[PDB]
Amino acid sequence: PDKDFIVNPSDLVLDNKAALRDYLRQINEYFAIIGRPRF
Repeated sequence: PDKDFIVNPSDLVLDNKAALRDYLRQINEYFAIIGRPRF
């Protein structure tokens, strides 16, 4: 077993919730343009 998280952990860790996490990874790269959180 070389890899660790090749978007297919034999379905033994969070069935449906892959992209949902990416949404959080891009959430910041979505508001940074329209107006990154800052005052």
